[PDB]
Amino acid sequence: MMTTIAFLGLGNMGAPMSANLVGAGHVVRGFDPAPTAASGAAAHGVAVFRSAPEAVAEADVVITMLPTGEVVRRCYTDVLAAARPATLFIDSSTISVTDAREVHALAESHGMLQLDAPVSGGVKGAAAATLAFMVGGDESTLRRARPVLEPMAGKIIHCGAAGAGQAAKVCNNMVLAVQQIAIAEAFVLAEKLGLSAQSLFDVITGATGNCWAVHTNCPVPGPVPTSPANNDFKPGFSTALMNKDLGLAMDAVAATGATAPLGSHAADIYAKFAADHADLDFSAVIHTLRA
Amino acid sequence: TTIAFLGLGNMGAPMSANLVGAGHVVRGFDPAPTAASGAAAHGVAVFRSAPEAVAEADVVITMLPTGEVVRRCYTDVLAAARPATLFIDSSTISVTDAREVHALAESHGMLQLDAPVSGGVKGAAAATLAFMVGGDESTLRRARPVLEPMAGKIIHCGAAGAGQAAKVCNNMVLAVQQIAIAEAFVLAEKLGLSAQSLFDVITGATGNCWAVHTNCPVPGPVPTSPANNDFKPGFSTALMNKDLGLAMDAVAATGATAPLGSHAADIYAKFAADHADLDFSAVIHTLRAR
Ligand SMILES: NC(=O)c1ccc[n+]([C@@H]2O[C@H](COP(=O)([O-])OP(=O)(O)OC[C@H]3O[C@@H](n4cnc5c(N)ncnc54)[C@H](O)[C@@H]3O)[C@@H](O)[C@H]2O)c1
Ligand SMILES: NC(=O)c1ccc[n+]([C@@H]2O[C@H](COP(=O)([O-])OP(=O)(O)OC[C@H]3O[C@@H](n4cnc5c(N)ncnc54)[C@H](O)[C@@H]3O)[C@@H](O)[C@H]2O)c1
Ligand SMILES: C[C@@H](CCC(=O)O)C(=O)O
Repeated sequence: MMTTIAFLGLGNMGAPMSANLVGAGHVVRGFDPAPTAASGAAAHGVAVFRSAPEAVAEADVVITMLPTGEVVRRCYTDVLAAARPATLFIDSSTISVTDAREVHALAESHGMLQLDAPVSGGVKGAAAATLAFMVGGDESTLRRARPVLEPMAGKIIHCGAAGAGQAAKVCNNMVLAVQQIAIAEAFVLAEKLGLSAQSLFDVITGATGNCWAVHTNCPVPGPVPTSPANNDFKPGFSTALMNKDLGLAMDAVAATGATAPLGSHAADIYAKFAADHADLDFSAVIHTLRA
Repeated sequence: TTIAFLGLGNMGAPMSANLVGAGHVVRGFDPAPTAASGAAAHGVAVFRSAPEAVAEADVVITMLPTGEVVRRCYTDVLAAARPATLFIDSSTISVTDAREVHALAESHGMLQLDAPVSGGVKGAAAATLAFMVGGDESTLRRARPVLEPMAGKIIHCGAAGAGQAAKVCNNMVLAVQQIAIAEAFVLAEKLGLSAQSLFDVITGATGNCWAVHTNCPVPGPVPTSPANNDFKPGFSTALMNKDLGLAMDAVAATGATAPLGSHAADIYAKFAADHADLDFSAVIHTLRAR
């Protein structure tokens, strides 16, 4: 065994992430207050503990993979004094840039190294060890973190100072939401103009409007058989998750005083769509555009 | 092949020169003397009226500003044309006007394509224009030898109107992507994320598109992008505003819902009132107006 890693949050992402660490030869000290999550992690080789302070107590690294910034803040407030001095904390939760910098500052005030390393790839990315880690913090701290991150990761990219990981991801996902609606709008307009879906696909994908939202995640069935449109809009990337990321994008915009017209319009659209269609893929927003 | 070329402006001139360069007999007409003179300089036999230029032609190409002008041109010249003369409209006009002129042309025993272009004056001179073609496939096959000399890319979009539909749908997406990318870069700046960091991430992730990887609206990440060169077009706000207007005509006509597309249209219409002469990526610096 190489490093002793505490993992806090063994959910849909945390469990397959923790399993890959166990496979790579690490001792993984898990905690999750949902007992079903803890059991599933235990089955794949994680040492499950009674409380989060117990898990972090004998750990060289501490990964958190949690729902929100409020949960990360409270987790940190609980566990930081329990951890040994100069333990490496890695938050791979998707939280706000304001929260990330608060919890980063908190971790350093307790004498701990701290990175924000939010991920893209979903549960499939998590299990196959192909997640993109977008890291913020010190360059030396990331260098120390790499042997832990590499067995979970397809790509590791340093974004800047603390919170830059969260900033990088939330800017990209804001763009992605806008693209996904914009592509849906185009396909529906083509439909009404008598332009075939296959033809619009071939044009856009060979021209300047090409992007992942069309080439991989095509919102009409046919042109890309692997896309969610061909499987009843089963995620994939859920509307619930995109709505959450767009909430954090709107938080970032509100915090900075920025102006993002189309990003905010996309946030308003997905917020309404999430109310009734949270369980569908975010490409399904196309359904709002048909009378 | 003898070719009538009607509209010898910024696009029509270099296109016609390329056809002369490929061994075609190009007959021309433009109501601007400077346009006609400069066309005559590179081998086009200019004529005093459009019906005159059309008379001895196997093919008739229009590169004109609007649908009203293409419609009027067609009615001025269709009687002067021989039967089975191939008409190609490379003007960018609405899908409604495109299908109207197609029907009108084929009623006179002509073969007609809509075939608008992407690539600008740069692509027109270099002969790398992307023709997106609506019409019959056998009519496109006949058109290929004429199109090849002006084109780097030729794509059959469908029946009459599909060419105009395909272009306007893609450029609507482009306008939205260009603004979305510009929002991402100023949000990143205010969050203390460098331009180069944001560029590296987005270009290797789901958000990647031409609007960032080639037309990056901040200077540095892509040295050749207009942002590094006082926002010299490139692809102007004036022309993007022109293409979005046509998208809104299409949305109005079909009764389509296109909120982001329509929002991009409003932004660029307002932006074109101040900065029509700048590249459409310059929209980044008019965001604080909203
Ligand atoms: N699933 C995806 O598609 C996806 C993709 C990218 C990013 N993310 C992000 O990853 C994060 C987690 O995602 P998930 O799908 O695993 O969420 P999840 O709800 O499945 O898992 C979160 C887990 O954290 C546990 N938890 C709560 N408080 C805790 C504490 N104090 N200590 C230890 N554990 C605690 C919960 O019981 C739960 O099991 C989220 O922030 C999400 O935005 C998810
Ligand atoms: N310039 C570009 O970057 C570009 C790129 C792609 C497509 N387009 C499209 O191509 C079309 C024309 O582009 P342009 O840049 O050459 O415009 P332009 O204004 O430079 O040229 C149009 C020419 O047509 C002439 N004209 C007007 N009425 C006429 C008639 N009845 N018969 C013959 N000629 C007539 C005008 O005098 C003018 O010289 C437009 O619809 C535009 O949207 C332009
Ligand atoms: C558009 C056509 C011709 C290209 C060219 O002439 O360079 C082709 O690519 O097949």
